[PDB]
Amino acid sequence: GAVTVVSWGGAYTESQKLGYGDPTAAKLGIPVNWVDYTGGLSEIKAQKEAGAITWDIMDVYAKDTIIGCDEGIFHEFDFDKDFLPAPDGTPASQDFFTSMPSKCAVGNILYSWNFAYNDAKIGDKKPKSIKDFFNTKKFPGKRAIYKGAMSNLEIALVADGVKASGAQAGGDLLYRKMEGAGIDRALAKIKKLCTDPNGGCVFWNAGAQPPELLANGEVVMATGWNGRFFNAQMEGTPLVQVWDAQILDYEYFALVKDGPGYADGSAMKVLAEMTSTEGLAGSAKYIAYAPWRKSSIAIMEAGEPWFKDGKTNMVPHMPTAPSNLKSHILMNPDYWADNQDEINEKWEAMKAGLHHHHHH
Ligand code: PRO
Repeated sequence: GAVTVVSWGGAYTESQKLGYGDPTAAKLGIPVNWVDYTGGLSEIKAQKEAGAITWDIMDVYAKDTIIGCDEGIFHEFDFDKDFLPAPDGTPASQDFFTSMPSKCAVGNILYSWNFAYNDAKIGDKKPKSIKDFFNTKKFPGKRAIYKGAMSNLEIALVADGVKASGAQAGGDLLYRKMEGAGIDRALAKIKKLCTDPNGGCVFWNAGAQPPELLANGEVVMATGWNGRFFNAQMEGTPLVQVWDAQILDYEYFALVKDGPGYADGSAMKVLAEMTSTEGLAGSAKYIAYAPWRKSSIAIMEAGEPWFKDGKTNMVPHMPTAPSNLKSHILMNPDYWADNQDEINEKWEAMKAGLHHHHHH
């Protein structure tokens, strides 16, 4: 019977299907099919409440591993029994480079939220910083920003000169600066950008939209996920990524309880093989997302140039390359799992105010 994996489409799903989905299906004799979504838990909640679950494995935001575990949607793993050791025998829990954020999480890749511009359209002045993203005088034009508050509030505060620490024990220091007053400042900063006649905002929802909007000249700068910009660059689109105040984030799979392949063990078998050392390394032959396992990272580095063409080195494009980390923010999934409802109410009220004050 087939196992249904849910992911984000475009270049990301392609990297997964080619890197580890199709190889897993061929090795196990369990078909592995892919469904596109745009994140969150609303679809799976609807399926679960209807008693009509068709999804088996979901590629999810870090915060949704926590929420989906707490809501009883996802299966709590027994990590070293369920996931494969590294080839040298290292247990999975010691090969994955840090701890899981929830008992329902297993890592796949690391990715960055950053921004890009179209070097052929932007003009002679070139954006170089997150402050430039917000600078409508030096860089007039529309911006594309993510539809949700998550990531936007962080970059807004850093653009306001509030300091992030990057990764360290306890998470990024930025989040202690995101209580009520900090959230209000961040909302005001986004509102300012989106209401400026020399700015304005398109809210993106799907990962392919930022590179497409830049390729077509619809915005001058767009936030997005670095792998989506990387894919467009490798297709010949003259985008340039800016890594100042990039947000380093961690992605996971979760196993859906009571999905079609749950009781018979088929979904778990697929998941264990997809998240193997070889599987996670294989995905990085296609997209600039870093494998979660130390063993997979070592394979990629030893195998450079690791890109599918046997020519392009992948390490300099990774979210975790030292050059790309110089001013990064580390995403905090507990913050968003805990606070997204309260914050989203204010965020959506801000967005509704943009329209009610907009004159055609
Ligand atoms: O779709 C993408 O490119 C990013 C990577 C993790 C999931 N979202």
